Amino acid sequence: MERASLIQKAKLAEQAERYEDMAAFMKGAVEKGEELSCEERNLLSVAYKNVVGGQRAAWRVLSSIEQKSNGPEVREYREKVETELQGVCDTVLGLLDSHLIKEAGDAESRVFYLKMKGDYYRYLAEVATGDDKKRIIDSARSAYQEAMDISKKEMPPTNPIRLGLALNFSVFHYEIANSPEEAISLAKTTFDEAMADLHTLSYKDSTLIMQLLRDNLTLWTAD
Amino acid sequence: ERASLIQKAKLAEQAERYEDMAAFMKGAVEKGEELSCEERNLLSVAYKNVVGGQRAAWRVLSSIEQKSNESEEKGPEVREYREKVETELQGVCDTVLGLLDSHLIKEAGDAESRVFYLKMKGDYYRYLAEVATGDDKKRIIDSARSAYQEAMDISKKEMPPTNPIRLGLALNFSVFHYEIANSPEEAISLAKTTFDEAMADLHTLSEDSYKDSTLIMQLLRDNLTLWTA
Repeated sequence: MERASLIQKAKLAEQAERYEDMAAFMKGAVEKGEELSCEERNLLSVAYKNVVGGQRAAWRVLSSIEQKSNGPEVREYREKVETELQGVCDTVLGLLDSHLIKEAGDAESRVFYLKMKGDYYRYLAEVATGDDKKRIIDSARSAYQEAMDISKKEMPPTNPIRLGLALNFSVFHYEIANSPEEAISLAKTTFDEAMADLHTLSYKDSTLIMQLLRDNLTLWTAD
Repeated sequence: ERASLIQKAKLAEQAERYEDMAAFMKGAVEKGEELSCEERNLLSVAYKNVVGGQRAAWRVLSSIEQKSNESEEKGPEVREYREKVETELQGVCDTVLGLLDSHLIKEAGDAESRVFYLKMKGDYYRYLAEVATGDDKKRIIDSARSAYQEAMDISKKEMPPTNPIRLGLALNFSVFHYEIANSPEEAISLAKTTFDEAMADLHTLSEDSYKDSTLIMQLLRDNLTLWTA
């Protein structure tokens, strides 16, 4: 297909909740070498976000049913799923590295993709062992921090993508870097700063995200 | 080791990996040894899900594509993707129908299993019908009907009217009558008849039996109500 038939099919796949098909088309569209529009950028994220999501919950369940045990079929199936999963993260990371991350000028685009690279290194960190864990945590952090730097420098505290970044970086703090106080701090600040500037917005976008921030706040700053 | 396959199928269930689960179960069954009651369900559940979500995709695309009746026309894209999903669904169904023919359907032994697998054959033809152009469609609808009818005959003779398998069969068969076969009277008659004969025998069922029978009965009466309004 040409670059436009992939992109509407991906949109059809989305409607159909055929999320791996969606990812397949989105990967193909990106490999036609041309910059992604803003909504196309969101199709790519949604595609892989959903594929990996199912793999992560599968892995989470299989790991639960393993740490107790305390036969081999469990470890094996966990390993099959880990491998599929990493397979998928490596594929997004390769796609980010080779076509997306900086054939860019926009503060938004550079931040979107870096947020994504933070995200998919983070998924890999959850599954990692212990140097190539330390190593991918480091990478995720670097990806997120650099997106954080740019977005502070160049975007408003209500920008939906900047909020998504803070949201996720604060989840990384809490869940990956065992840094609860950094996570609660980052979530609080981000909420408060976005709240302060809400009146200026055409914004259910920012608002939706603000809620997930608070939700996390509630869960974390709590017994 | 089928022991391993069955094990990973149960693992795949918990983790909601239904392709996998259905693959483990396709394996197990291909070892040639019969399938216990629980393993019957793992097979059923595994494929129920792969198909069901494939059905859902197809319905979404069939709807988009079926209008497209002229804000249009991103036409080529839509039709081809529906057809891709189609062949894919059709392959799963055939795989299930294959398993049934090439291993699972038998003369033997147990009556609950024979009815179960012939009920499954009918369900999976039925899924194929929902998607079919025909005749070839009047053709697959027949095959659904024949399978269901072979299960019906067996359960009527070899099972009591309250049986959860016999009831689920009657239930599905009656839905197939109304939804697919354009035989709403057959559907109603069968659903009422099934429900009443269960009801009249419910009294002879021990404490630890009826919650299952009665739950399907509630689904039979529901449909009856809906098919009268």
